[PDB]
Amino acid sequence: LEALEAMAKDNQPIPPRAMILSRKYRTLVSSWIEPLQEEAELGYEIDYIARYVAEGGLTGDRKRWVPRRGKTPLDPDAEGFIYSNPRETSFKQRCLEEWRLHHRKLLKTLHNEGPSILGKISESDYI
Amino acid sequence: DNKLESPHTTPDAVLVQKLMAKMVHNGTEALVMEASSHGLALGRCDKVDFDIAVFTNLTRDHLDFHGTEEEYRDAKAKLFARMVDPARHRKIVNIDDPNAAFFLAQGNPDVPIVTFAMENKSADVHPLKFQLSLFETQVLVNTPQGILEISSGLLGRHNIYNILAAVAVGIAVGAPLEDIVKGIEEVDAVPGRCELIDEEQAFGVIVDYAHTPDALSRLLDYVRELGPRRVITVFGCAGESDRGKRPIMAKIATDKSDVTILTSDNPKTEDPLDILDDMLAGVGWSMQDYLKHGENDYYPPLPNGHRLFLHDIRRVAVRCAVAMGEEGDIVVVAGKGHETYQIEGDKKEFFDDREECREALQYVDELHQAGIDTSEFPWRLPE
Repeated sequence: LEALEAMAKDNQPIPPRAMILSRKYRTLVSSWIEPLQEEAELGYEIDYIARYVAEGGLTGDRKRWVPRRGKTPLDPDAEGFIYSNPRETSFKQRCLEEWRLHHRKLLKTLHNEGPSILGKISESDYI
Repeated sequence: DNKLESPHTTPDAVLVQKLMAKMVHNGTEALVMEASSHGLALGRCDKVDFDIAVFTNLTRDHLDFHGTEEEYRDAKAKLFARMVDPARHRKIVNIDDPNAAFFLAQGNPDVPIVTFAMENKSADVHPLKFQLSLFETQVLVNTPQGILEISSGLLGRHNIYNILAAVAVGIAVGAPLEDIVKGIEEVDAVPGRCELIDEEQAFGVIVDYAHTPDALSRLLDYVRELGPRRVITVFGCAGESDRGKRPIMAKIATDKSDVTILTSDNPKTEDPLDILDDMLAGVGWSMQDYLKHGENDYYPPLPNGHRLFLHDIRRVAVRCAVAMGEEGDIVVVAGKGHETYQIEGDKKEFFDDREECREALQYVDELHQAGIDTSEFPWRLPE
């Protein structure tokens, strides 16, 4: 959010690298949601033939999601990254991870450097 | 009886006339030149005096080539009117088709006209029987001009319509219905097009010729109307062909079939597993998803409840589809019909025929005796 609101202040348009997944719902507003790699219900059935005609087909070449043997980045979003794209995690997983890491460092601090505290009910408080 | 090899669907008119003259000189009593709508519009059968010019099914033919609807029907009507005799030309055609009536309206009115429609009361033809089956579908035709007995057709309505159209030509020569016994036997011989099931006691096998989307859809509908329990189909797309044809074909196949197998019918220098991915994209799946599911033993089905399989090689997949079938269920092979050529890359192999299906139906007994499970694509191999 900070990185986004810092763009229009400097008058910088979004680069054309708004890569969409094979499931045509992937954007900067889709990954952080709870359902991952799942199409969203849009009422009418998915027009697979219309999507095929719009994305490509019938002319030129189409991005065929077929595995190969060469060590080439298959997903189009891993073009710039050296090794691969980072692990896909929603916002809930990252929030619970940062919460548990905060509590873990809190307990690590209280273990060694936290034997004494202002409360004098330690016999029933520490346990 | 013999047929010479010709590359095109309709050979040269002069060569056809020369062959007909050579046959009529010695070895043949009659030289009938029969051509399709495209052959008639090109000028193959047009440059020949036709004694009987009837249409089996009149519809929009060669609309993209001729550039106008009813062009082939008009050309056939003009060719019939060029050489026409009184009470000698037959106009037997389905009354439901308006192009048939439009073609019958043109030409000499003294020619005999008749209709082969079953639902129409003016045609006086009707099945009046319930004996439809994958092996033989006999009907008791009750018409004043048509014969009593009908031919056993593999299809429900298409073969019945063909038999009804041929009954008129058979009765025109001889009023007695006993002469049509040979024609009914030849129609039940299960020809290359819309072939019936094998005579051996096994699962039904129907070899059809379906490449265009509309023909594939109508054949699938006729099979669904005929198929008692399951509709098992296996087909593929040709390389460097209409790219938009693959997804609509896959959709029309998966919409009404419980289990379908997708293969490479004609690679022809096109990379495999590429057009297969194009067909898989029709149901929204990608080859990567099916491959990563194949590492497991689940293979989730389609959202509508149907199932979809695929394999690269054609022989093993066709043998599996012939083996993965129920008793009352019939297996349909709409990839190729009378064709006997498989062009895998630069070279072509003639390994597509019904003898392979017969061998598979014969060896499925030994497969079941060995204990192999052919219910789904992941065969459960003992140990």
